[PDB]
Amino acid sequence: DDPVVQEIDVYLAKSLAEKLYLFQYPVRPASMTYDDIPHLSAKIKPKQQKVELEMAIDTLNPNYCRSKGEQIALNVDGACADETSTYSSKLMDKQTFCSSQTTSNTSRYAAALYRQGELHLTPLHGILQLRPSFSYLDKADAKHREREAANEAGDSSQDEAEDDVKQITVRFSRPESEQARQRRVQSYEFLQKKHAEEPWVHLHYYGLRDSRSEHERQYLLCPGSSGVENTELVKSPSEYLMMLMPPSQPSNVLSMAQLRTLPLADQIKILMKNVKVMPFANLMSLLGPSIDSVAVLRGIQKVAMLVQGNWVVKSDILYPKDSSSPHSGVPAEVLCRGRDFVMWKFTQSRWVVRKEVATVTKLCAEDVKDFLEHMAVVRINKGWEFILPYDGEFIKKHPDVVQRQHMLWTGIQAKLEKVYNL
Amino acid sequence: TEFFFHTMAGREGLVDTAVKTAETGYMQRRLVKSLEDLCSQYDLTVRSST
Amino acid sequence: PGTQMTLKTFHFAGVASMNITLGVPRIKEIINASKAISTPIITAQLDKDD
Amino acid sequence: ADFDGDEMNLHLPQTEEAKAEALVLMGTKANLVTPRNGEPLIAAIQDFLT
Amino acid sequence: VGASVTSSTHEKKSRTNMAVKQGRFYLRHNTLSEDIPIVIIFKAMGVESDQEIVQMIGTEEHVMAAFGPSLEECQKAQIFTQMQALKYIGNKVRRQRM
Amino acid sequence: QGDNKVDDRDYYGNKRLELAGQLLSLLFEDLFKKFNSEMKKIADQVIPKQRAAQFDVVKHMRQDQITNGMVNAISTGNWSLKRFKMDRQGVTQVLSRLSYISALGMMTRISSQFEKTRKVSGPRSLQPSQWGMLCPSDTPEGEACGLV
DNA sequence: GTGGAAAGGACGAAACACCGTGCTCGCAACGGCAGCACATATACTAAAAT
DNA sequence: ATTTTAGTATATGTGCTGCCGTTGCGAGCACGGTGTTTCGTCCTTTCCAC
RNA sequence: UGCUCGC
Ligand SMILES: Nc1nc2c(ncn2[C@@H]2O[C@H](COP(=O)(O)OP(=O)(O)OP(=O)(O)O)[C@@H](O)[C@H]2O)c(=O)[nH]1
Ligand SMILES: Nc1ncnc2c1ncn2[C@@H]1O[C@H](COP(=O)(O)OP(=O)(O)OP(=O)(O)O)C[C@H]1O
Ligand SMILES: [Mg+2]
Repeated sequence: DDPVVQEIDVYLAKSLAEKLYLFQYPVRPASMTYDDIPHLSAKIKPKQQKVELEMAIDTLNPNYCRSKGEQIALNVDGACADETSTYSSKLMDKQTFCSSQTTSNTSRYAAALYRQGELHLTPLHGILQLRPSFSYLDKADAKHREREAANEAGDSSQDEAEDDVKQITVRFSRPESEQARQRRVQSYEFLQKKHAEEPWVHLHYYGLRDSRSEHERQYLLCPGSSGVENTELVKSPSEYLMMLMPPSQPSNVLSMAQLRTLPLADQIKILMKNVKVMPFANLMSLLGPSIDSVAVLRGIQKVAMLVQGNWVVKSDILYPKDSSSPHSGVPAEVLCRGRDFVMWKFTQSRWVVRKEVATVTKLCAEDVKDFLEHMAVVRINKGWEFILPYDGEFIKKHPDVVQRQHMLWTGIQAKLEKVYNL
Repeated sequence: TEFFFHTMAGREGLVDTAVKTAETGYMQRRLVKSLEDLCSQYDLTVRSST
Repeated sequence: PGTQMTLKTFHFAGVASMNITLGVPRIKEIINASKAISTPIITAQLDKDD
Repeated sequence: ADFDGDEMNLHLPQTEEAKAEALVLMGTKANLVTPRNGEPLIAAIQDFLT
Repeated sequence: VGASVTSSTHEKKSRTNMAVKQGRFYLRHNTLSEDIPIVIIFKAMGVESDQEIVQMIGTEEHVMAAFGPSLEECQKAQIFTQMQALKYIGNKVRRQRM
Repeated sequence: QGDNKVDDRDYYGNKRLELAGQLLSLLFEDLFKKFNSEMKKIADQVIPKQRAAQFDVVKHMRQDQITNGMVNAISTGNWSLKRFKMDRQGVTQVLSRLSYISALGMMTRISSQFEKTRKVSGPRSLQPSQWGMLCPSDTPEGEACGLV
């Protein structure tokens, strides 16, 4: 699936980055538009964007009830007050559309203008949903309340001058508890008052049919060459994945990745502690081909010994100086001596008798069994055999390491003959 | 799957018996408390306590 | 027999439908003499049954 | 009973009249059949039928 | 066949239910004296146009046929703005014992 | 309201398991809130009228409150959280030392919210959702069949 | 090594009412036969128009 | 004076908030019992001075 | 009072 056709370019424009708004009418289908509806004004605020459109609707059309219009006009306003009237005439002529804010940040939204072979993107400063507001009914209810108050006052034809002098009811500015102060701050009335504190800005309306629309429509484009290598947007896929997914911040506890994050010496030590028997090629494969063989060899020479061409972890590594036998409680030095004797017997001969080791080392059956299971398997009619076969390739490749391990085993054999009186 | 279905059937039977025990206990209590008054007289007529 | 009754199912009485309460719930509804019972059944005979 | 750990009670009457009434009315030989339908309950069981 | 939702936060757990007892949906909560129609709550929560409410409920013919009685019951009353619906709800609110 | 696609309560995909950690967290939160309220009350009662000897909480920080609360809640097994209005019973049970298998099986027990007192026979059934999660055969034979 | 006075810590003790402040929840566990409020339907009866 | 409409008057008939039930007998065990919140009497122990 | 059991 190759990109056969339609290799469209993408351009970016910053001319209307702060002046582009998206108005969507959730109650008006796309078929009917407001192009023919003459608009009158638009109130708006720069901060805390909430636009209120004030448009005009016809009356002589058959789809308008003049009687109900007169009724609603008499209900919302007074008889002939006209000082603050929601409608200039005696009919419902103006309609109010109020905007609700969809989201706070609109950086991820963009308007795309498509031309032949190009697509121009322009960021959106804000997105608002315009719905028909019902605000004249609130003023109608307030006027009905004041008319009820007037009717209450008019119970008598002539009202005597009431001695309703306003006694000084200056209330204490009580120190408000922090909880009650937070409740007042989080109250809806406080938020509405804070929103109303910002002054309104009046704007005129220019329809799509206006020449100014087609005049300013060209600002969504940008002057630039067809082929230009962008200086930015050059990060690798790994860097992009790290950007869009930022991080939050037994002895086999550490995993393979946590192992590879550790230095090479720690990796070799942990691997020899976990497996305790492994060839050199397997260690090179596990650590990785990007690591030099000499460094791995130097690291394994400090935590392992050579037995029949294979590598067996040292006794002190498995048993620290403060550890003890989980089965008998003997000190770790005796366990190290016994394991060294077992490894020496394995270097001398491939077959090791469990009873002979138990007699020489004077240890219990479970400790000898644990020592043998770490590096041997049970072969019927033959005793215990080393789990890995004789690896002569590593011996032929590194004779100096073989000689070093041979003299080390000679020293260990001298120590064992001194201790156990072999 | 067959073992799970068999265990489902067994548990259904167990809960059925568990409900049946208490339900029939209450029914037996009511029936005996209502019917304990009748007795066969010597004139071959079954009469109540009154 | 209430304890002996298993409260079985699938006993549609030959019509393979019209789930009717039978068993301990049925005996309870009978002995309670309730005016309104669950799943009432009325059997009507026809003059021309053929 | 099924002899799988069931505990049973054993009462001793303290009156000659009660003892005689128990032996006569509640005698095992005199209650070989249930009053429900007259069927004999005290009969052969497993390892006796086989 | 009604609905129930036990909204539980770190502070309060409130189980609010919705019923169709009379072909129309009533919302029941422990903080309300009487269950109120769902359309009144819709009008109280900001959305006042009935067309938007119907679009939010669904555009299927059977959905509108089922939701018709609720719209009719809402239009029977004079609740058409957010303030009127909030006042109607507050009338159904009882103080937590002074 | 059309096709009877009524959701079932016994579906374990809608079930949640609270371990000892969450219960102990709620209990410690309640006890700490009670301790803070008691300390605030002691402060309000002592500081404004006692003497020029300044009041300090150290002379009134009772250490037996949280200890006694934890001990009682763990021993008696009844948990009464007024801040959450939760009144639970039988949360803690005496570990059965009849055998090793007894304790090992009782350690992995799970009780139901139904808190058996009546014949529900709706959660007592073996739902197919228990596959791989809960043992189908292991259940106490008796009145607690299906809810433990 | 000693003492006369000072504080404080512990154990009775009396006013008030199991929770420091006055708040505050959820859930019904499922039928099922009494009911009591309302509501309201209809007809009987009597006042009014022709 | 008589037929038609208005009221009232009770009865009846469909709800909706109450109270009442939910097998049996057996055997163990753990825990906690009403208390507690502040006031005051008593006793003792130890900050400096001798 | 709670709970685990025994049929
Ligand atoms: N929390 C708790 N309540 C108990 C205990 N024993 C009895 N009760 C309560 O006391 C009621 C039963 O009392 P009984 O068990 O007859 O008391 P009792 O055995 O006669 O008491 P004694 O005469 O001292 O043997 C129950 O309603 C329980 O609420 C117990 O060990 N712990
Ligand atoms: N709640 C109880 N009420 C009355 N009797 C009980 C109760 N629990 C146990 N029993 C006694 O135990 C007996 C129940 O055994 P039953 O149900 O017939 O065999 P079972 O327990 O199913 O054995 P299988 O599972 O068939 O091997 C009958 C009854 O006398
Ligand atoms: Mg048995």
